[PDB]
Amino acid sequence: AEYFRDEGRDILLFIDNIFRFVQAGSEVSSLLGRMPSQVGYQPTLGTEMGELQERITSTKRGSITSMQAVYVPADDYTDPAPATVFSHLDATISLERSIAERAIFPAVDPLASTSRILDPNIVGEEHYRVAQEVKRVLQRYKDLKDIIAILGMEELSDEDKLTVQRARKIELFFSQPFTVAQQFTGRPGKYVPVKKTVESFARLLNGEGDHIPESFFYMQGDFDDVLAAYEASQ
Amino acid sequence: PSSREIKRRIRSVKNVAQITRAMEMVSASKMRRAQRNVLATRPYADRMREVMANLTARVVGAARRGTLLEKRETVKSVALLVVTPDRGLCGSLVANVLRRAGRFITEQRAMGRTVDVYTFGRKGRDFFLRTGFAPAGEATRLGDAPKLEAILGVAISAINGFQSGKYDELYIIYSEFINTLVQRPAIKQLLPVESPDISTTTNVDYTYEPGEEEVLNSILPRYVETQIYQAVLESIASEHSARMVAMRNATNNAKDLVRDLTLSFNKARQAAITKEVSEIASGAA
Repeated sequence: AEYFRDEGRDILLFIDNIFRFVQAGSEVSSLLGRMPSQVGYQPTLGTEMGELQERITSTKRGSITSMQAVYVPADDYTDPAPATVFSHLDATISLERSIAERAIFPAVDPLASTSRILDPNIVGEEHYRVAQEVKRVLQRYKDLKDIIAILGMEELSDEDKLTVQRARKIELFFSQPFTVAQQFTGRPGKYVPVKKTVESFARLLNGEGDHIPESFFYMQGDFDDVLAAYEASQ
Repeated sequence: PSSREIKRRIRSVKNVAQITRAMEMVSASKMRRAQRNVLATRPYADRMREVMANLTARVVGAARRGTLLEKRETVKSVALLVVTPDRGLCGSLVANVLRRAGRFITEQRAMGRTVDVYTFGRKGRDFFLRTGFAPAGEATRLGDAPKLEAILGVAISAINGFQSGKYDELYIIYSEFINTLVQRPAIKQLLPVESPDISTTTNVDYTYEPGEEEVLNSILPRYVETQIYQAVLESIASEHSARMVAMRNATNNAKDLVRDLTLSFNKARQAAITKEVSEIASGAA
């Protein structure tokens, strides 16, 4: 890829499972006789990750719009390999097992996911406001998980009831059917533009769509599709 | 995940489960005393109902059917009686009754009729204050085993507003005690239609020494007052049953969370011991 970058070509790098690079390094290092560090990892995992990652950089001659994938062992995000991967990123996305088991298959955990360009003057003030407000309401649901589990939804305040209902509708609405997942979700793909996403979530936070039961937010594109589904169901 | 914070979480949830079991058994005791009070109060209304049946059978003249017997035409203003638990943790009972009151208000406004609501219990009062429609009359801090004098403060106000023409029809919504598992709201009227307890099965002409007008004027307020009393006492029984069920479910959920947290704590302890032993073994080598 570096040759195409040096000529100015806009390269897309799709390296898959960089954790397996780290794991192979760990195995060979164990064979090589180096003392292990932390959970049986090579002592030079930081330097190895630095050497591999720093070559993945957009240069003034040409830009590499990289996109990696990482495998956390077990589900421990504190493992050394993902831990070293985190500090080498501009847009981190974290997929949680709990969300995936609920059939919200994009499974992106909004709270743990973030990006550097989520700046009011880089991605737009409206986009920033909507994203931050979505995280806030979600964070609130995370705080109230225990109360909702034990005492139930009824006990907590009416404002908190509304925020929790909106948060559930949100995390359902993050679900989306992809073109490549047709054989699992019978619905076809949805290429929701960023503008439609911002408008849809702004409307959802505003109140537009509060009457809609949360079930209709599962596997839909922009908010117009949710409205059409609800109206079709009357 | 630290194997010590999880211990604190387990201890806290265990305390939650224990306090919730206490809530469940006390609420069961209150539910049983409330059901006993319902049974004890039952005979009075049980007798007044056929009295209403007979009186309605006798009084047929629309002109002499005054007071609460005026089926006034061109309905403008209607009053509704909502009875709610004093405190929370009742489950979905308050949600059900308040949603019923809300749809009632919307339907009455659809007919262009102004509505006024009198709230029994703090939760109804607070809900209606927050919605922005202040209740005209409220009777909070009601006892577990209230006396009819407590409900008089709202009943006499409602009937005075009825007689003066301020309100034309009177309704009551309360948490009906269908069963110890289900307590749905139920709407009832307080404008005696034909007293359908036993219809007009009994047919004995009575002498009204006070007089027909005096008899009706004295008895109809009493009948609506005992109807309100019965609804409030039924609602108290439903409240206690619903709290008992809600606490039973909460205790079960707390025990399930204790099991889940114990599993997580066990896994954390095993991982901590593995890290311990691996580090000391590596230091040995």
